[PDB]
Amino acid sequence: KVFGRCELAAAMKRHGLDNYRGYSLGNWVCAAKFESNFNTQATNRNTDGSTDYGILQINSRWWCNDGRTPGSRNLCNIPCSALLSSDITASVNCAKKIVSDGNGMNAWVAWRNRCKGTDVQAWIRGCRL
Ligand SMILES: [Cl-]
Ligand SMILES: [Cl-]
Ligand SMILES: [Cl-]
Ligand SMILES: [Cl-]
Ligand SMILES: [Cl-]
Ligand code: NA
Repeated sequence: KVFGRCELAAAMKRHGLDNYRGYSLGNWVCAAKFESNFNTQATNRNTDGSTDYGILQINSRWWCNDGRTPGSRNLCNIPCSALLSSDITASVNCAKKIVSDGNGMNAWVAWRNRCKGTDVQAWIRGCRL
């Protein structure tokens, strides 16, 4: 599923991401924009052989099982395919674990390089929330 901007903001809020770990909703929407262009089915292979999955590009090296990332962990206790569903619950719940892990939203490279410090409230502007 390819979400619209305000549609994703609403779903993230319903799933408890707004202000989670202190990160306002616009941070999460901006991260999803630059990680996946709001496409739940996005996948991208990393040089190390791991793969990123879903709207927040969560990596099989630590967070989910894809069966093809040797030596990796599965800390969200999910198949990586769960991160591709049109329902964002699994991606949100796993993101909550990631952002609690120590480095906050810096875990998302696109967030650090493209969202951090910017006017992230623009990503929720106009949305009925
Ligand atoms: Cl947009
Ligand atoms: Cl915001
Ligand atoms: Cl594996
Ligand atoms: Cl959803
Ligand atoms: Cl933080
Ligand atoms: Na894994």
